[PDB]
Amino acid sequence: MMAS
Amino acid sequence: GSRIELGDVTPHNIKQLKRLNQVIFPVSYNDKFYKDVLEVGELAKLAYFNDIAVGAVCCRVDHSQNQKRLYIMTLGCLAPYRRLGIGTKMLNHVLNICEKDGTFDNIYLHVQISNESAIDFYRKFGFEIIETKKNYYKRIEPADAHVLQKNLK
Ligand SMILES: CC(C)(COP(=O)(O)OP(=O)(O)OC[C@H]1O[C@@H](n2cnc3c(N)ncnc32)[C@H](O)[C@@H]1OP(=O)(O)O)[C@@H](O)C(=O)NCCC(=O)NCCS
Repeated sequence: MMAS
Repeated sequence: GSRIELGDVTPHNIKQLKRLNQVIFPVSYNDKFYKDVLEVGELAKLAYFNDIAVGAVCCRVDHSQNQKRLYIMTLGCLAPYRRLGIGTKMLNHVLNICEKDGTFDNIYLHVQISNESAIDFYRKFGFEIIETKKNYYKRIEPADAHVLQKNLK
């Protein structure tokens, strides 16, 4: 799961 | 035969990929994400349970550290379809892609430190936790993320  | 198959991501099924990601992951991606993944072809598939889209995997290629790494941005499926082998199917698919050219050093991804079930899933296929980046997520708690890498070269 990529950023933020 | 098989009632769980993978399929392409086209501009005709993009909103379905996007919907899935909204339900599966607690972060939101804007449409840059969804424009970029239209260009990676095989590095992004949808998972079907009889023509119902249940999950997806989306990758990206990073050229840095003098390495060509595969980055898994998103891999997942809706809750009631978990523990069916769908994620294995998609992971094995990205693995099958990395070893058709041999130009890859590693594949890596980010996992929230609380997500014990994703940690258990990746470490099963030989991803090790190489780094814990603090405050990697902006909008959610816990904010820390492990860097799970698998080695190829
Ligand atoms: C993590 C995830 C992607 C794996 O998807 P999945 O389709 O359920 O996993 P699979 O059925 O293909 O693989 C299951 C195997 O891996 C291991 N595994 C997967 N999830 C596990 C968990 N709940 N805890 C421990 N073992 C697990 C098991 O040993 C299992 O084999 P088994 O069914 O015989 O017990 C899925 O749970 C998911 O979508 N989570 C939400 C999305 C997410 O948080 N993504 C962030 C990182 S991908």
